[PDB]
Amino acid sequence: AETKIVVGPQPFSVGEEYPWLAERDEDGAVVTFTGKVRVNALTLEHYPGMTEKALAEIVDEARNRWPLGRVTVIHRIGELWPGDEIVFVGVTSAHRSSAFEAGQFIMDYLKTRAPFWKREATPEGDRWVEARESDQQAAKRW
Amino acid sequence: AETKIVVGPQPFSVGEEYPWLAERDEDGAVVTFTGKVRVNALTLEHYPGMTEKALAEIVDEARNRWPLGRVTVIHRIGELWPGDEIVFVGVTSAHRSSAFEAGQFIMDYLKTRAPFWKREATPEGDRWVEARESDQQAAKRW
Amino acid sequence: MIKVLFFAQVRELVGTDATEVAADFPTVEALRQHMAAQSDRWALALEDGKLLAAVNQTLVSFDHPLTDGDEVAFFPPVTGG
Amino acid sequence: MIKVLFFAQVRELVGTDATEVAADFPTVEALRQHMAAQSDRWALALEDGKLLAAVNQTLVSFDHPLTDGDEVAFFPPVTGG
Ligand SMILES: [Cl-]
Ligand SMILES: [Cl-]
Ligand SMILES: [Cl-]
Ligand SMILES: [Cl-]
Ligand SMILES: [Cl-]
Ligand SMILES: [Cl-]
Ligand SMILES: [Cl-]
Ligand SMILES: [Cl-]
Repeated sequence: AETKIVVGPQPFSVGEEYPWLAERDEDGAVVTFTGKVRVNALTLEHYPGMTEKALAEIVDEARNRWPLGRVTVIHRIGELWPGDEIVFVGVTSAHRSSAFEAGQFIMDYLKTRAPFWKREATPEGDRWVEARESDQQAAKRW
Repeated sequence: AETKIVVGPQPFSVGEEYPWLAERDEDGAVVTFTGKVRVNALTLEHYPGMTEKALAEIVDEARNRWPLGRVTVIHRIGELWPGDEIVFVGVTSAHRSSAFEAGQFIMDYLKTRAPFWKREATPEGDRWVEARESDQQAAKRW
Repeated sequence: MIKVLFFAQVRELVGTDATEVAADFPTVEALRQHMAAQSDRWALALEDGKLLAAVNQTLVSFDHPLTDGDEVAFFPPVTGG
Repeated sequence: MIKVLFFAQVRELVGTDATEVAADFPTVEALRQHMAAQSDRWALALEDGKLLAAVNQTLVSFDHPLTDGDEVAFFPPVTGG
């Protein structure tokens, strides 16, 4: 039941993260999610003392709700561009139903609880990306 | 909107399948699922003229339900052992909600509609793996 | 003809992998009833409520009509993924 | 002291990244009201209904009690992932 949580500018590669995630036999169901930047550069400002820690509290909760094997969560910071991978979530379990659900849960809580703020470098200047009502409705259904 | 469907004994590697799946910028949400064999060898018997084709009909339906980018579905056949990856499902979309849902949908329909039958080589002889009522309830909720 | 394939338990019990039948049956269900009446093993193989059918590699209901030249397959609930 | 951090829009509007305050406040909400009354910009920064709070790097309700030596952070709804 180990957990990997990393917050940093470094790109990740799903091919490097994956074999560690999928390695235990008893974890027969592996779900990954990757989220990319949606032409303008984005900067993710964050709260450093809290990002790894909130991500760890979210997995702790997921682990009380579902029986999970290895879990990985990677979130980047800094300047990124559309098509760059920003977040990786990897979850394992004995059955597909808990792996998909924990995956979904981890993202919905990440998007409303983890201290990151996107800003967009437009022709008119930086612009804070707006927070969505649909992410709040996604989080509250859990 | 390309689709990759492969049925065969060859192992796959999520690291090789992934970059093709995640490559288009407009597909900003990438969900994968991997399912492994749950100590006895398993053989997957199948209906060759129908497996690639049923898998393609399932993705066709997923594509009418959700707006999806690139999709990959790989299912193996032959003799495998616990811990071997049997199935890969990879789905992309603009938003996480349709990618997770299509992922889930594709697996629930695969498990009740795609012509594969698992048998188990026990000390007492081969034994057909039993089909689950919970997979039928999963499929019917869609 | 109509060509008929069988898989898993059903293939084991009917005791052949494939067979041909007189294209003389209005529906899958009609063909099923016919083949089941051939012997006790076939009836046991082909009478389960959960028995699935496919016509030209597509899953179909048992009401689905037949046509000279079709491929029909019977098989039990699937266990893949 | 109590140490207070600010992020995104809130950090911009309050015009500092961090500050210290007299550990004299029963709750986060009490500290919030206090800091908001310091000026019009602070009140605008710190009065939104959607304003989030954290105490020692955990998300908390505004009723959460304070203690000498705590780290408090205010920030707007998050936009990560
Ligand atoms: Cl973005
Ligand atoms: Cl599963
Ligand atoms: Cl599911
Ligand atoms: Cl299995
Ligand atoms: Cl998303
Ligand atoms: Cl979702
Ligand atoms: Cl009859
Ligand atoms: Cl007040």
